[PDB]
Amino acid sequence: FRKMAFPSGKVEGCMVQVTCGTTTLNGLWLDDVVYCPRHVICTSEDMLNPNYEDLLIRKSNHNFLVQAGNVQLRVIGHSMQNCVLKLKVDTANPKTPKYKFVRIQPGQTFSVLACYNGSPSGVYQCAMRPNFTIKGSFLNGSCGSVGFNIDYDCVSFCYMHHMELPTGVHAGTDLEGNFYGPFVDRQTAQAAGTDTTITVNVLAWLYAAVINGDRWFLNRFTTTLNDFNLVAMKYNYEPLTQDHVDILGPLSAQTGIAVLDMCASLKELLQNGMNGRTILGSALLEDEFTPFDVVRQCS
Amino acid sequence: FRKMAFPSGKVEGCMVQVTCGTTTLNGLWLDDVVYCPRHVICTSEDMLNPNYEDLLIRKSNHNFLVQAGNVQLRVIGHSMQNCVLKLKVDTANPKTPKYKFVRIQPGQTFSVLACYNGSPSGVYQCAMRPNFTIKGSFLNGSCGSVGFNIDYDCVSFCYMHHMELPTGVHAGTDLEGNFYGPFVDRQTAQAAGTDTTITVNVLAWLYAAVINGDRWFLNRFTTTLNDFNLVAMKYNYEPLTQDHVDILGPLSAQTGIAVLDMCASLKELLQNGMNGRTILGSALLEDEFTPFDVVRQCS
Ligand SMILES: *[C@@H](O)[C@H](C[C@@H]1CCNC1=O)NC(=O)[C@H](CC(C)C)NC(=O)O[C@H]1CC[C@H](CCC)CC1
Ligand SMILES: *[C@@H](O)[C@H](C[C@@H]1CCNC1=O)NC(=O)[C@H](CC(C)C)NC(=O)O[C@H]1CC[C@H](CCC)CC1
Repeated sequence: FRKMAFPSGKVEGCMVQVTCGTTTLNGLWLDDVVYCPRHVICTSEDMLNPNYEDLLIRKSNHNFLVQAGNVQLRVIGHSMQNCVLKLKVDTANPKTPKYKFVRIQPGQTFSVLACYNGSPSGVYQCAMRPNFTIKGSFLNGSCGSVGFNIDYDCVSFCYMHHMELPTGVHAGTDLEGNFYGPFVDRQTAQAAGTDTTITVNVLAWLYAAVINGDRWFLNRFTTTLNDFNLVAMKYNYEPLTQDHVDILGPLSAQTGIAVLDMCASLKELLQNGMNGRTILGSALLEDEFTPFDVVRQCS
Repeated sequence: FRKMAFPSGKVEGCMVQVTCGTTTLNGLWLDDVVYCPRHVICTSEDMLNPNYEDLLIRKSNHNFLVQAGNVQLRVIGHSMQNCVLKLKVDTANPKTPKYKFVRIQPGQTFSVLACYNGSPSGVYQCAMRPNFTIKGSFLNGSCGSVGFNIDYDCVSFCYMHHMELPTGVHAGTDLEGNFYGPFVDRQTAQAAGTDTTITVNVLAWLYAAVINGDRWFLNRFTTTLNDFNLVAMKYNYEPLTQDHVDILGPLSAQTGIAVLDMCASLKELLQNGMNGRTILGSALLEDEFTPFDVVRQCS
């Protein structure tokens, strides 16, 4: 049982390079539109307190250099939507996959295709944390890299990368340019607030551990939803709801372990730690696998 | 800092479905050859003790059904090379990337494109362990999935998946069909022997931790190569050689931390554990990042 990303080929064919002045970052080319972070128009001496409307007024279509491999694309229109720029180009991407834009919920996962200069470097799996940050791996030049899910043949884009927070975690927008969380695109230290653990995902992962033979943490206790949550609150775990219980139903069925029994085991793990033991090769409780992720990987 | 796989698009275009009888698994289609595990010719009542030469003699070209999406490929020749079958087909793969076959060394990493029925399901990063197993995520139907590295435009294929061992780890071949390690393709419980920790990779990861602000494990001690190795041997760590020291040179330079100083810190971690603390979000010492991986991800 592994942290697995979606195959990235459909997205690789959409990445381009966008340059305004000496600033370069990544854009996403779908149909005849290229989407990228609006701070591509900033110089280094703009990023502390940018007035994006005023900065963009000085820019014309020909100030945006868009490159797909050896080919320069011709920009024929531009507009700003929230924190993203949309550059209309004279060529529809022949590699455009079936796609949609979605705004994902906290607790859900997605794959990131980290890119530099329009070129894919690697792919990994992330969760949108309750506090609307992600724990990525991003360097200068990585903005405009995107997060996505694949649903059959269809790519659902849910994230575009914009910035780092003081804790080393990351923040960005949906593909309409609206940040996840309270963040703004300027070069200041910003607060994400308490991060809470995604309880339903921890339980999914404990189920995955059982499926994979690792079963030492199970016990002879059970609990109630209200009583577990008294312990969840204590550890900054999200409260568990009945909807979560029913989402875990299939995993509970495949293992024959009642959800509230697994909850009792989680309580003991939370209160007693792992006593140097491990679960699926980890000495920490993992919360970046959804139930759907766990079902996907054990089928 | 994240476990990151290579972008998988160039490999996605090479995966096909291979069916012999009711057995189906994955094949790799490059030029006019499809490569797949030879046990595609086995029935369930063959896999305990297969005589592959005798089984293959009963098979003709038209007994191999090869499907790339909606398209059936026509098999015009077949031969067995070690534990792989080579099916010559009447169509060269138009998506064949620049590629080569390499036999990778223990301690090196590669990306796995896990596939079922010829269709990519997900991508993750693995290491070839010292004992020539890998810790993958593979289900029935996953054989013929491949591991690879990408070097510029060129895909280096290094692994094809064949089996599970009793410890839940995995074993397979290079693309010439030669197993890594002592394993054979038959459905028996087989021994991998003691797994040792890839010391140079643990040090690379400790350097990555320093680069990423996490520095509590550093100390005021140093050591010698011989004296550390006395402690490496104890914990089933690979001995550190001067070649490893020089491989770590660049990371040592970027951090200004002498390799033998980092070794002294590792010794303390090995002898004292992590006292409930964490390193790059892990409560265990990670050994599946090479120095090159760490350089790649911090650039
Ligand atoms: C992409 O352009 C880039 C991505 C980050 C660079 C370092 N890692 C990243 O994730 N974004 C920025 O540089 C961004 C530009 C803004 C105008 C949107 N600025 C940014 O992330 O500034 C951060 C740097 C770290 C700092 C930490 C304080 C302790 C907070 C501001
Ligand atoms: C692909 O065909 C498949 C992959 C494995 C299935 C389960 N997980 C895998 O990695 N290979 C096999 O089924 C393989 C066929 C052989 C003829 C090569 N057999 C196999 O892996 O048998 C294993 C199953 C587990 C068992 C554990 C003993 C405690 C040892 C034999």
